[PDB]
Amino acid sequence: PNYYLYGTVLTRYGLASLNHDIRRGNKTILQKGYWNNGKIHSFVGSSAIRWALRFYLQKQGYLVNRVWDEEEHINRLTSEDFDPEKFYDDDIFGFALLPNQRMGALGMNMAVSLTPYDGAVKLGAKSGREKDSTSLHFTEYHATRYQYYFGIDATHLKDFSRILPMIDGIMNLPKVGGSSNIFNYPFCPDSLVFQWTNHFASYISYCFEYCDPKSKEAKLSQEFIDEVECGQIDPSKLWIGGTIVKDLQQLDNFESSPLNKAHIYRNRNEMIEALKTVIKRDLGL
Amino acid sequence: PNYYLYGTVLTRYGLASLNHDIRRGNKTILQKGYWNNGKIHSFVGSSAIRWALRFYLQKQGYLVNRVWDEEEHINRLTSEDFDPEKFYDDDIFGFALLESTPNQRMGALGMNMAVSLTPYDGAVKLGAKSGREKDSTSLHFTEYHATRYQYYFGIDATHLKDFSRILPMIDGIMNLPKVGGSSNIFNYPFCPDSLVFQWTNHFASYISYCFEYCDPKSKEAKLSQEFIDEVECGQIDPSKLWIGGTIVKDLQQLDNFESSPLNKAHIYRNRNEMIEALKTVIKRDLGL
Amino acid sequence: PNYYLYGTVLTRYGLASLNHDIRRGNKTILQKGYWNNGKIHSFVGSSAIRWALRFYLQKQGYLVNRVWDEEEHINRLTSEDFDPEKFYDDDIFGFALLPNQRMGALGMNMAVSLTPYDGAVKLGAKSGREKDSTSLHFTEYHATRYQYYFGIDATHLKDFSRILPMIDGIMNLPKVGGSSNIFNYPFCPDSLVFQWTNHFASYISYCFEYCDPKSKEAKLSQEFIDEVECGQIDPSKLWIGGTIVKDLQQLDNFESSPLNKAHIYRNRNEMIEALKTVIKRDLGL
Amino acid sequence: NSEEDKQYLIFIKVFQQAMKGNFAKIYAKTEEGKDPPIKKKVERLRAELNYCYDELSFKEYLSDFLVRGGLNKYFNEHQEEIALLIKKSPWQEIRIWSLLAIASYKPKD
Amino acid sequence: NSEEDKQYLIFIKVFQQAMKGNFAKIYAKTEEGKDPPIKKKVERLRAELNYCYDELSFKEYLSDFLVRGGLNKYFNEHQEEIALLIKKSPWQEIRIWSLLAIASYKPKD
Amino acid sequence: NSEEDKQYLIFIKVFQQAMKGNFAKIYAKTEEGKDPPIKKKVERLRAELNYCYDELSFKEYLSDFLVRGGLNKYFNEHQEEIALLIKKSPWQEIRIWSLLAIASYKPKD
Repeated sequence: PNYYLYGTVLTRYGLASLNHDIRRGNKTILQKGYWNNGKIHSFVGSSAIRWALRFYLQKQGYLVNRVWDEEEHINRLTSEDFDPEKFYDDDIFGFALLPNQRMGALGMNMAVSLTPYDGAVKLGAKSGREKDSTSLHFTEYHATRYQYYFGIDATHLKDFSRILPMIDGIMNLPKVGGSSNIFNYPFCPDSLVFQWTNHFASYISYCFEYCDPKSKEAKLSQEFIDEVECGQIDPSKLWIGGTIVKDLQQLDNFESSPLNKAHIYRNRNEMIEALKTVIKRDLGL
Repeated sequence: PNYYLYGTVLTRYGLASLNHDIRRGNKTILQKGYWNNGKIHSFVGSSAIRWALRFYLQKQGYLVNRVWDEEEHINRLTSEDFDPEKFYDDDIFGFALLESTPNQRMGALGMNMAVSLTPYDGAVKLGAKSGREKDSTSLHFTEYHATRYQYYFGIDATHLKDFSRILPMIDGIMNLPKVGGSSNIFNYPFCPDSLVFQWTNHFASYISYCFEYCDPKSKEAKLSQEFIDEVECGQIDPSKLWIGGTIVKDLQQLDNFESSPLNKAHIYRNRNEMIEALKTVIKRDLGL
Repeated sequence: PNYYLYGTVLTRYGLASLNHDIRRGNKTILQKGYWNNGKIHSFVGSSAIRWALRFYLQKQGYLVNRVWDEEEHINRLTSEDFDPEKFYDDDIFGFALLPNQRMGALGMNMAVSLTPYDGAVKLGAKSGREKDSTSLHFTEYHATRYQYYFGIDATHLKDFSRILPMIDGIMNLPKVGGSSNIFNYPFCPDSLVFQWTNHFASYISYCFEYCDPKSKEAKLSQEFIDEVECGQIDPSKLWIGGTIVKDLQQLDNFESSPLNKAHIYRNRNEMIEALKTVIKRDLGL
Repeated sequence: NSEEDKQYLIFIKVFQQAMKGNFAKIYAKTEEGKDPPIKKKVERLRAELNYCYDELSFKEYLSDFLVRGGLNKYFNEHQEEIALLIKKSPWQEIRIWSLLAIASYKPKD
Repeated sequence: NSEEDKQYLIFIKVFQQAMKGNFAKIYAKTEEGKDPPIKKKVERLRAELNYCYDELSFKEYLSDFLVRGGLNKYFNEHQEEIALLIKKSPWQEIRIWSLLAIASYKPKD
Repeated sequence: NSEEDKQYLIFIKVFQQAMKGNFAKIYAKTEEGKDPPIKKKVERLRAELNYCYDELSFKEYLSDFLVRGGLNKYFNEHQEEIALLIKKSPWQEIRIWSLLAIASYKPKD
């Protein structure tokens, strides 16, 4: 049976300067665009998160075709002929020669800042004296939480057991490409909404929303909650974990709401263990 | 294994005009922006703290490629080719030789900008060149801020060329020199007074900014309720948590502290004892 | 070895109007702002204290570059080119021309009133008749004891022996502020907490606090005593003296406390002599 | 509409009336052929408003200012909600509203 | 045409009158043979305007500037409109309007 | 020429005069050396104009630059028209006009 794991995760609050766009003169332009309310929202490309997952696989065994040198800052291919049956990288992220080309078992969307970006510019100078063209520069940051939506087709995997390392890596994401030296932003999630269903219909994409401009309270939603109440998104297939649990359990009439009978764990590790148990049972691992 | 040392350090209360912005007019403004609840906090750049760490490494002997003159206010490179194997600063902070061994390195230290624990409301200090004669460079204003500062850092210990170089880095974080700013009139010691360190072997931290204020115009600092909930719920293994500083007294004064999982963490009121225990654990884990 | 002298200085109780804000209108606004526990405290700028120290150096016959005229009330430079080797003021306080710069060995923070500023405006009429702009006027004054924190990098001095005149000037500080004709406020210390150590870490900044928000009594903050007792702040490097000595000695279990091992002298002159002996021994003077 | 601005506006009006009463009292204070200043009175009011340092200052100040404003009809019909607006809201916002009222006071006289 | 555009234009007029008043005050302040400022006071006004973090501070400075300008008729006729416009609207937009008024105040003097 | 064309040309002249003022300020500040750079100033202006990402930031920068320019006689003669054009028009079109003015600029001989 076809099984898909859709999920929207919310990162912790902090200053993030990770997806510089093109650099415009003296400034490193944080990538941003219009979103939701017609306000400018900073973005983190999904390719950055895929690279982070690739690095997570490489750092802990998990034979991968692409090897990040981490010293020469180059990629080396163990086998020029991609073999999804052997390598986790080719199996999960796919490839393209330009053959087989795969299709990719993991689909991801660009991470979206939960808050509009006002100006958030940081000055930078190089010590003193003998000042040159590189002495003065500016860097754009952003003090919000980032939110991205992903979906992994478990059945499309060459090896079904490879879905567990993706869950572990998503919950233990390494440095997502960015100015880690100056703006160290952990991309591990503090709020999760996972759906382990068996049809290609997900209504949890970008569920988290708070607006409230400059703040970090990060309420879940009203449209997603209404979707849960109306009858679809059955709570048996819904997995909610993280700091959003504290806000969810403090809502009025929560005990009578259908959202109560969903798999809700305050501890992320416990919910991940339960979800992995369910996945292993369903996939015959 | 891949061992990472994450940590959030809280400074001491005091008038601070550490990191400034573009010259503007006669008034030197702080680096400030919206941080929480839509209020404007004052920031200290992480490049300032990195420069302070480099200066500490230079002062206490050691081999650093960049040598601060401290007399001509100039930077000299002992070797034009960066060698992370030999020099401490190249190994720790990395390098990037773009003008045209690898020419680039990611460094083992990752810092974030220091955020004032208290919102910045007013606090502009009048400054005069004095005398009876007046001129253009006579009446100036300098912004200050009476607050504690709090920053978050993370170390990829395995990424170090020499694994033993983490210990001088911890010592420098403890005995940090002056962070770039007007120390002549606003002397702000950046030595930590409360520590929340985590020596774990996975990338997740959850200890980014664990300190939050009470009575927003006060020097009192407490541990954020979100961090305490994270510790109690099961996440953040207490055996990997090192808490030290003046926050220890407030933590121990909490009700049901003994029954709380936070009691199982390594809690030392004296920062030196906590640092010694953490360094013992680090040396045991890294095979030093 | 890099040696640093850190110290927090508490002044005597009296009516003080030393540093004023922008002067226009009827009131001469005292330089005040927020401080601990969220109450308005009157401030004295560190630039005024540095000027007082330089004036002390001038009055004692030490060779300095900047000279206060005392008749024209202007600043005269003996040498247009700063020379830290020869001039005490250039060596100690540094200079900037705009080597033409020097960071200076003295770093001092702003002076903070121990007691919050409540009221106490003064009436400033000038005799009778001819009610011109020199007529009815208001002056703000504060009845409190000011406290400031300073730090000296002894090794940064061009001449190591110049630290002793700095200590003497801190002891016998000349007139600080402006309203000396009607508010004569001596800035000489009455309680001192000095630390002569070889570490960049200082835990003695603003160690004094009040027992009653409207009283002249002063007491070392419980945070400082806890810091000494826990193990931080080596007592052998701690120098405490002044009228706080009596209050420290009246404390219970003082003999068993680690604070007893610190150099505690009721007479400030004895403390200064002992500390200068230690400094001369350590710096090879 | 959205009665917060209604409270803001009648606060402005009551401030203008109170300041007018105070200028009348000053007119009573002066004597003989010296011209009673008018612009200098506004400057003095602005300087005194800027003299305050939060909470107690400027709150007792502006309450005393309104009290010395004299018989204020709109204040009489708007004692309670004006007092509530005074007790609530940040003091700097009240100062901003008072300064705007000063800047828009003149066409009464 | 349009109410918002008319309010914006006459607020520009209000700000220009305020700068006229402030510049006249500066002219009165200076004496002797020293050249009274013309352009550098405009640069000072620009520096003070850009020195503005968040809203409270900018609105405080704007109200202080308007009061220091003294007598002005455009704010006299329109109390409610400009009071609401200043109280409402993002402070950055009002700063943009103030700068636009600064760049076009000079035809008067 | 239509009225829109006239306002567009007046805006181009206003921006050119503002650039004249800014470049004169740079010349005065950087008299040292063989000659202050001119191409570098144009590249800086282009980079700063392209940095703007939304209407608010671009209009803030435009007002700041226009005021830094100086007298700007073409803005003296056309308060209402140019002010309404800046307030109303989409910021992308104003950026296009500003860059056209940059390209069609003649440095003073």
